Amino acid sequence: LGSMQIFVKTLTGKTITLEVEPSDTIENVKAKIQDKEGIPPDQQRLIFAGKQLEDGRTLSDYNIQKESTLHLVLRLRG
Amino acid sequence: SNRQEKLAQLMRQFESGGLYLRTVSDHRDEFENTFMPKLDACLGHGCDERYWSSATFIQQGLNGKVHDPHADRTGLIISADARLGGFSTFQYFPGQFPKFDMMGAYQATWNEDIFSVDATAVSEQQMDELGIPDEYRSVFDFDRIQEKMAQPRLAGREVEPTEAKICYQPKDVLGIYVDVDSPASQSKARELQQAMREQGFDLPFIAYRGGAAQELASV
Repeated sequence: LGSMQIFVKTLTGKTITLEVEPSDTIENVKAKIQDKEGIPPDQQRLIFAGKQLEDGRTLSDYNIQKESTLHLVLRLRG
Repeated sequence: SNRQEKLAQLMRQFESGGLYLRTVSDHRDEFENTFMPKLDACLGHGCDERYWSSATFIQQGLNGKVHDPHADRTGLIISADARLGGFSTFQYFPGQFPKFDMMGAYQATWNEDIFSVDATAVSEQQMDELGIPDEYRSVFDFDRIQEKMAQPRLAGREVEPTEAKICYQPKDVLGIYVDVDSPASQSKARELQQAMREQGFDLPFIAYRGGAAQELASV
């Protein structure tokens, strides 16, 4: 509420599907990714429209709407 | 201009510096909700730059593909004189165009400092400092589209659909794109060309593919 579906592509061609809502923080979207891909949120970068989404911000703060495509890039930490 | 004057201007641009091709999945939506609002403004108080569109760069000898996933689109051949808002090799007004392809730049350089900047708001010097290669950078004038495509055009290698964001006026529509191998494309182009001639824009049918283009009588 308002639940939506987005897509997350890895750097090895894999496509992940998430059910999200625009109030979800980037912290929460990463926790969903941890559930399906086993990647701790401190080792995730989420890229959209040429910028890496920052923790604390939400989905609307980046104007991400239904069926947008994010890019997951792994990091060592931080 | 009449049909023959648009064709001659079309060919002249195609055989020299190139121009734009914009395929559409819904010609009726494109005609009713983009072209007509543009003409209403032009026949009224003046043409305005409210509607921006996605297009591909085409030029004689440039073996370029258009964006047509299901091989069933018609489209518009658009003059090179159209307002340009950004071009890349891979709900909009200018400013939203990325200056470089962030993900493409990263799989080339693997420089994790790329993620510290906004690709829609980065300086020329920082891109240089980041080492962003030229093939992943956007360009913002027509001559630099020509330069960026000069190497594939001369080699004759086939290249993937490119995208520019353009603001075309009714003046700038020079032809109707037809895919020769697709009955659906020909049916859509048939309706689009009729609707536009009835508005005063008699346009040639243009069969484009592989850096070559030829006018057609009907489709």
